[PDB]
Amino acid sequence: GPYRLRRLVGRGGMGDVYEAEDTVRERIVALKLMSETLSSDPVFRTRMQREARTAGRLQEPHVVPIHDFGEIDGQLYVDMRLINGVDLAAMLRRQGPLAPPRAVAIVRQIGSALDAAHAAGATHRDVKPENILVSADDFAYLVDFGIGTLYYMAPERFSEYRADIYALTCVLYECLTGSPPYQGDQLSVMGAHINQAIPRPSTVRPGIPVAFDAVIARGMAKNPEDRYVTCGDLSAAAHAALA
Ligand SMILES: [Br-]
Ligand code: NA
Repeated sequence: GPYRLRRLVGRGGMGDVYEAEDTVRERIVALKLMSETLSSDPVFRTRMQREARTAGRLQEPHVVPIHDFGEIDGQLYVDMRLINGVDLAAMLRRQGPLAPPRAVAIVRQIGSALDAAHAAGATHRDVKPENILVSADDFAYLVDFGIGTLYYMAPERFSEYRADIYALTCVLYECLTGSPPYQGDQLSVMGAHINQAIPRPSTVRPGIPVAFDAVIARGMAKNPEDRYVTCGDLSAAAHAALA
């Protein structure tokens, strides 16, 4: 509409994100388009405008600001602040494991975003490193797109809770060691989460403090009620695990 599409980057759940120039507002923004009018159906319509409304209610600074949303030309849009940086997924591939304080710094900011989300009643079922965008000075945003996998999934999700705390702890693990806690294929991984002994990160890389195994053990403890209640408490413990 008032916008003019540009480079296809980002691949959200229901929509596909483009970079876009807001010609009225005279700035470059990220714009998600729920493409091809899949939500002619009111069930998609109301849902993706319900959580769009909760998204722009958020005030936490590690969540992308929402500029605007509504309809133009039948198409439902969400206009948001454009951010630069790389995936945690991209970092890890290209940089190996992170120095623990860096890992912690990143986990702290995303857990913060997650807590805020939960608090406004838009709980994320999980986190992928591919949903973590690291900017200038290790500033990280939680984004809802790419450019879900079993590597980061709590067991309670497979049958009949806040599962994001579990996910974040897998993500923390990966930042430390270099790889997700459970390897193998979808079957063996799914099983590993239900059953395999939680890994002890210090037993992999040299420079990882002991206190962390406890954090990971708690953070991806088997019974949901044994884990941290917030990502904040995760963060706190993680932080405290630097000697
Ligand atoms: Br990088
Ligand atoms: Na949470």
